Amino acid sequence: ARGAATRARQKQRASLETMDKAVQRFRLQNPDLDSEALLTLPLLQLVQKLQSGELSPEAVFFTYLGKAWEVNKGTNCVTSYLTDCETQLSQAPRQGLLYGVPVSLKECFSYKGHDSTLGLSLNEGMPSESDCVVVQVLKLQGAVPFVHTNVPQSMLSFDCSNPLFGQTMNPWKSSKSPGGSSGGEGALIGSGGSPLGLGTDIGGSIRFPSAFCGICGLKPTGNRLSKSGLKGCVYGQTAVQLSLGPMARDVESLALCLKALLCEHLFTLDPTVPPLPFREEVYRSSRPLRVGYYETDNYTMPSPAMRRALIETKQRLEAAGHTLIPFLPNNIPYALEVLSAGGLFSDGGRSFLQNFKGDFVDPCLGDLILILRLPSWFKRLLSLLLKPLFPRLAAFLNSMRPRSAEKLWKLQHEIEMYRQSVIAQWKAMNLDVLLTPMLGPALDLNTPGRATGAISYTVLYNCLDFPAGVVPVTTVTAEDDAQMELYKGYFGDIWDIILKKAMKNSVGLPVAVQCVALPWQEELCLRFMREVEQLMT
Amino acid sequence: ARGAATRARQKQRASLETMDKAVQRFRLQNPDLDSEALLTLPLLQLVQKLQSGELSPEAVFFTYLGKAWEVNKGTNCVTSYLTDCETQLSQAPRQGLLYGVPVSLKECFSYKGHDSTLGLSLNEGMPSESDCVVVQVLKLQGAVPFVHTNVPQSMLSFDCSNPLFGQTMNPWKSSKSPGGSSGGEGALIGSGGSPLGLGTDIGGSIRFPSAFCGICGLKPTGNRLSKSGLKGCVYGQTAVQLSLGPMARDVESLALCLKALLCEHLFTLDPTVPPLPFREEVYRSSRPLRVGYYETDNYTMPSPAMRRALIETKQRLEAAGHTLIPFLPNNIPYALEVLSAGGLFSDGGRSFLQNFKGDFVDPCLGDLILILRLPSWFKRLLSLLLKPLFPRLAAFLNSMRPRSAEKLWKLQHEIEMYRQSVIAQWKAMNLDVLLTPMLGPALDLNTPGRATGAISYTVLYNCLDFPAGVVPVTTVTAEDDAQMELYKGYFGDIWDIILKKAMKNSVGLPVAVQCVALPWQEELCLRFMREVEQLMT
Ligand SMILES: *[P@](=O)(CCCC/C=C\C/C=C\C/C=C\C/C=C\CCCCC)OC
Ligand SMILES: *[P@](=O)(CCCC/C=C\C/C=C\C/C=C\C/C=C\CCCCC)OC
Repeated sequence: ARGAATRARQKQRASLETMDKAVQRFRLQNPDLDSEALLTLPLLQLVQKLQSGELSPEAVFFTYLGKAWEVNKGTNCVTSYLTDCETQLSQAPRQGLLYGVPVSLKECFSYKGHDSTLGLSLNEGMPSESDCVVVQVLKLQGAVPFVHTNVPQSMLSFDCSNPLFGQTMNPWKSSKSPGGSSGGEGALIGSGGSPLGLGTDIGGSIRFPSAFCGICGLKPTGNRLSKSGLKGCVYGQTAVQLSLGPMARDVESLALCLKALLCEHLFTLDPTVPPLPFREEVYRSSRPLRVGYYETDNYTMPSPAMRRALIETKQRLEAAGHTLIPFLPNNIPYALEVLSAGGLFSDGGRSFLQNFKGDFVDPCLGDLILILRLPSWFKRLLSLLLKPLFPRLAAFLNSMRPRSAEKLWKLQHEIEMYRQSVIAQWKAMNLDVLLTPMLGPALDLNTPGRATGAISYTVLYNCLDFPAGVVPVTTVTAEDDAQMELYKGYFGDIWDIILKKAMKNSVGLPVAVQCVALPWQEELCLRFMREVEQLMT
Repeated sequence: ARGAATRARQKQRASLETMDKAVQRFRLQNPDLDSEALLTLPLLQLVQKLQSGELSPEAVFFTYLGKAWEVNKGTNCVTSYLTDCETQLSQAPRQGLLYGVPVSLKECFSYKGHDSTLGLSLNEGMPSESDCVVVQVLKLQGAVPFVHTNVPQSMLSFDCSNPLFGQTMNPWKSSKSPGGSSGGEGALIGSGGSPLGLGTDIGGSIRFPSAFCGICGLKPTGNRLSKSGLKGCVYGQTAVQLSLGPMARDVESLALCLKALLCEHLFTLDPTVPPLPFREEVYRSSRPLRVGYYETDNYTMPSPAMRRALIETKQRLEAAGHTLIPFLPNNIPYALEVLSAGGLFSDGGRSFLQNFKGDFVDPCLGDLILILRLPSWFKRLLSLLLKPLFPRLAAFLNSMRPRSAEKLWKLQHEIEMYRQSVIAQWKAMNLDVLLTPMLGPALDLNTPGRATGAISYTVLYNCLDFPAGVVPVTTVTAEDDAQMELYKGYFGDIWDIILKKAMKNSVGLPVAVQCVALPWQEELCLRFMREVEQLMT
């Protein structure tokens, strides 16, 4: 039954042929148009050229669609091509704030008459009845969703690889992961086949690909945007918050996507989302900033690249008049091991493991499926046998123990209290915004699966439900790749060894830096990113 | 051990003698002043006469403290006097939107150096370390919190009584409940002891005391207002939403309080609340509305008083030019029995039962504590044995069966989906607001304990997390109590049987209607509440 991944492979092959036979039907008819200086336009310049009618909507759709096709030959990022575009081009509203703009979709944003497989033979049957809510609003805003992009198998991976469609590669280097789980998004927007795209984030899936491929990405407060058609593979887990949001080549575009999204159509097609507009005044501010920072979280050791990134943008922010304050949120081990990991695995992983009945398990996933299937008595035995030796691992196995509804209630209270305590710590130092190292040079291929402890930096602000953003600031020089031989993490356990060998051999590869604000302050967060981008690039 | 209820009985008698000596030492120092025209001033005029300086802060505090001392001798609504006022009179901010206004808090709103015993022996030792966030912003807006008010025992009741402070009565008729679980708030605001107070509502606890005592009251969306230091007995419960909200004599006082609450101070003390301002221009609006209505939910039968009030207030809104459309939420028996009841009791009662260890359980809580203490096997047996005869009571026992975390996520998702379906129902009939029966004349004394079914009208909107609002529209004619002998339920189980005896003997007592909008649409809800007040009264 799952041998019908051959059934998905031909669907993908067909969609790619349909792309190719529409761009040779365009590039023949339009032989004189400049391809390269269309694609290297910043989005703000691109939408302004469209609205001012200097370019047709057809010219900018088809130049991107060719460039999507061209880089998918390298990366394997494109899942399917969303056929009822061109008729979406014909009836696109002019006064919409994204009128010309083609958008790439993560596969999980459901689109009418198309499969939202998560990589799973379970969901290879049935196409969606209707377009999901944020897709509905992007279309009413003049945008033209054009592709689905690849994910890892259950979306619970920061690699990108999948039994139904294959592995996605990093456009900078073939031996490298594009990030995940919006890894298709990340591979396609890097190397220039898309100006704008949408991802999801529950442990860092907007920020992993952004940081690995050297693009910009924001994870808003979980209830800023509407989830009202998001295909997930477990539902109803409400401790550690899911968010969707934008991915792009510049932070200015993330601001555009968000302002286009935060409109009266959205607050009407989904009234559970609070009607909070894009506060342009808070974004466009040039008042100086009280900026929290840390060099490390005392959990995942930074790479020399991460550290060099962090300290350099610390210095440049100080030189531009911002006061830079030492700040570390309390009880990071407790936040990761019991709140985050125990919030994700509250049920033992039974709901998640039901997606995997009769399926192949992808090598990128590691041993996570094997370990979740182990009896609960054996989980607990392994847990306390490891506790005298490798306590991170001990806690990992302890988080996978199935809880009661009583014990979830205690966990959901511990989480709201912890969020309150970081809010009191933040206000005590009078911050507006906080700077964080983002997880360093893209890890090798099937190695995100074996380095679960490296999501520490990102998974914190899902647990807190703070807006977090990634902006690329530097690239790995031949001494940042040399000091990786003198790496040994804080714990010296198995996760640090995999991380040591995964992060090596990555000269010229982009490194990023994480920018966080408080809940519902995502335009303050974008403002800080604009500052960080401007100073470093 | 719980025998130190008598530690609180003296604390109550001490605070009731401090109020008496202070109102005398003022009234002897101020003999010529008018009480009966100070008190009967509607809030809007009272704040505007406090703002202009026609009236003193001290002339409104010690008059209202006076009335609250007098009415308490006939209701037992007051629990403690909030001593560190008068310094709250001397240093109230002069341009605060409620600068003169004395406010009454429900017991659970925690206040520095005073207790929030929720009628429990467990909480009697320790006073609260800090003023809770909404108390804080009231004090930042010039309000004077002056009394803590009585609650039923664990708050899971719509009577009001407990083994620490004793029984609280309805001011209209001494044999009747004030409602609850803000029963001390309704009994105080009815009969003129307070211009304003805050309550909480997870199942009707702002609305019951509103409707029974003949006042106004609104349950906002769960995350419109901050819960930051609210005292509960179960923490970590997120399916079925707790909200706090204003209770007062007119809907303009609710909107005054809501606009005073919704300020940049509240969104700063607690950044988890979406910074959504009070939109005046939606509240002030006078454009005709499309109004959904139902006469019954087919679950709790209306009192002939209830049915009368609904159809009467239907006809008037039709005669003002509003268009009144038949509308009933899909699958109400499903949302009460499995989603709400299940959602409240998904741990089997364990967390809720820990507050009764060594406590007296109060006779107004009925047999709830006796039934939750029953072991799993007997509950399941009694469930499948009552299901041919008495389906409601079986489903009730089926909801107290202890779920796993897997079975809680499923329920959370079913809840988030059920919301979506009632929203889609609302928008395909293109509604603005909804008009709903409200649980009729006040029930007797120890009687809400054995009429659990009758919360169906109110608890549906905690399940849906939609704004709900109570506004009085009539009082019970001798004809409404006449047709009350002809009442038979839709089931004739023990809940309907108790409901006949408890709602009889009620001529002259108030009856109210319920007003529902979409999530986050509070000002529109209040706008519809204004009109239904403006027509009927
Ligand atoms: P994206 O938001 C996130 C991709 C998932 C991250 C990859 C692997 C982790 C999967 C399961 C582990 C669960 C919890 C561990 C989290 C924090 C604790 C850190 C380790 C301490 C034991 O996809 C939508
Ligand atoms: P207030 O918001 C609400 C007071 C509590 C209501 C009084 C008694 C009900 C207590 C427990 C029953 C739990 C769930 C039943 C709910 C709906 C189903 C209706 C009956 C069908 C079986 O206090 C803060």
